[PDB]
Amino acid sequence: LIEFPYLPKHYLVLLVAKFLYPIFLLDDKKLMDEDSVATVIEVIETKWDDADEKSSNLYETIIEADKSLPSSMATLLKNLRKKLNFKLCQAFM
Amino acid sequence: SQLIFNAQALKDRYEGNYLSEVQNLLLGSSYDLAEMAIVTSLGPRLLLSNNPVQNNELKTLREILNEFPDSERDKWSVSINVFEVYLKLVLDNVETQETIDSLISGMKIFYDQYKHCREVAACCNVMSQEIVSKILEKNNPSLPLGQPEKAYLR
Amino acid sequence: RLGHECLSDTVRTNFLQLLLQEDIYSRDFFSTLLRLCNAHSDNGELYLRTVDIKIVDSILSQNLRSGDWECFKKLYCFRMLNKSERAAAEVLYQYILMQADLDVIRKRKCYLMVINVLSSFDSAYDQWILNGSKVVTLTDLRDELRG
Amino acid sequence: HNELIHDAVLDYYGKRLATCSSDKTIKIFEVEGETHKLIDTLTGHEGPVWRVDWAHPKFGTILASCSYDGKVLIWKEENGRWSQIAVHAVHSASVNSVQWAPHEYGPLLLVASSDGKVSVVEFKENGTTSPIIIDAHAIGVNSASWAPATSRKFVTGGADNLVKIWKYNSDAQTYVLESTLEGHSDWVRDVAWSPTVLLRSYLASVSQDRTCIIWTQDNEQGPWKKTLLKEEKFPDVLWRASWSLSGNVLALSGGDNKVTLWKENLEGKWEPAG
Repeated sequence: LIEFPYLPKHYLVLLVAKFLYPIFLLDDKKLMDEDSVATVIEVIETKWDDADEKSSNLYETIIEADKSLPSSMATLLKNLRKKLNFKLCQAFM
Repeated sequence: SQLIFNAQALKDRYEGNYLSEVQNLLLGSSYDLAEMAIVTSLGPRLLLSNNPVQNNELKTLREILNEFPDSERDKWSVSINVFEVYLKLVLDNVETQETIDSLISGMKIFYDQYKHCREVAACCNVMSQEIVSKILEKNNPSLPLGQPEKAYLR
Repeated sequence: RLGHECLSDTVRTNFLQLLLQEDIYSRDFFSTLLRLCNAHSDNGELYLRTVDIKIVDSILSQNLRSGDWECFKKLYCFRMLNKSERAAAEVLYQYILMQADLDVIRKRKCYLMVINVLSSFDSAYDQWILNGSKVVTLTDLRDELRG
Repeated sequence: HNELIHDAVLDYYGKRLATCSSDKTIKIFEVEGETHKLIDTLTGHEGPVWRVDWAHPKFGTILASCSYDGKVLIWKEENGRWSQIAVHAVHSASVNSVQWAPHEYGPLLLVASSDGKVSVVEFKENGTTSPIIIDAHAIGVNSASWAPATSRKFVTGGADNLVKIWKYNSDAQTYVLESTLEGHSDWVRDVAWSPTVLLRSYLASVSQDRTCIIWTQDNEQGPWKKTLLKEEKFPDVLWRASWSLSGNVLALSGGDNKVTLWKENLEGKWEPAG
């Protein structure tokens, strides 16, 4: 509802880090979300196309107070590949 | 005549068709020290045409190694037959505990050899993967983690 | 899963194509069909942890081409024809594109997650040698992001 | 940009050319004649670009690229695409020279910078840049050409105005100060050692004083001898100097576009020639 210039969208990279590694995506296998496996595959489109989203004033010493996988467990959004591959299971096409 | 042929394979060398004329340093056959230089072409692309005629042809290519004159303290074939004992465990199934081969040893020498280029170090990790059930992997398979496969032992 | 001398009660091993002719109309097995240990992989069919190799890369492939039904035998897996180390992670993604046409989902799903294997080494050496990198030979299939 | 071009130097084959400018890039324009062909525009820099040099070929063709920001980017084609395989950024100030060692010597790029420094880039066993820091001129080292065989040798051009000859020894591990020259009175632009195919090297040590002082070694064991290209201050200020691979012919372009084919004749006169 907010697909304008208006509100910038570079906050959505601190916010969703330990959103998407916990159980709100998926972190098991075979979880489905209501109208929201097909609107979160188009913002992790961005984050593998060229480059992860910007913030690094507060995400390059706050990912290590979050305990997210990219800077902490060495492995990047190749563990959010794992957490889309485990709903090529039978919960997203 | 031969001198102009030893400047052809320095001239027509470019970085697109590096392998075309580093092959005509190998098969050039008046050269020496092309024996680990072929390894900086065919390491970044161990892609070939992958049949037992290209592999038996690649046997004929590591016999060019011994055709070269033998230098003081340089020239060896006891760690370059690594990539030729590779072409003997890829037409054969048999789990090797080194009853057969100098080739898991040969990879480990090839992680103290790799010189020029760290994709000459990572091909050593790729030829690890092409030989599974025929090795038990006392080397490593090949940020990109999601699926290295940690189960191959029996 | 057929042992090491228990492959003589299925000495017809191209019978395991034919089991699976009428077996799958249904998703009830595919979970165990990834390279993962005994946990996730013992609920349904065999484990790709310790198992013989014909069972894998001959038996499951000869069935895989055949249209016998699941859409998840046209799609899902990415470690189903891993029994070979990081291998058909790259090239079962394009196994999709060999059966089916290159179109939208099947396009940019499979190019975005394979380009951060195949240029996260990032200078285009060949990783899994039979197709190699995504920028020696599928740089065409990285302008098919758009479209 | 391509209109306040500051370098365009070829490889030893003469088939590859790399032109830089105030473009903040290296637009690769290889020689197909007076037509050239783009292969990639290399962006990595911030600010004006001064010198590039391809490698002498026995260790690839490998394009260094020195620039305002502090940075020398080692570019190399690896499987028909480019990749900056190392970064050599040990400087803060304007980096002003990059010149590979000739393939009569081994892998030894020569980086020079007006921060005070010469840097003899040692290619390690993955192509991993590691310099030994040396100083020639303590105002800044504005240039650095190599001395091939007409052990290892080079020359650097002063912002102290001196043109110091640097000669390698292996019982002290660094470039011993061989000699020190000076007929200069404003800063050195370019120090160009001649690649003569015989015992002889002249050095058109190009200066901002509106003068170029050709030091001459008639044979290498003859000393450095002060002569001038002409014996007056030039109207304008003098740019890039080269010497041929066979003939030892000077070539420089002036500010007013002084075409220079003035080679030293019998009589000792820098004499107009073809």
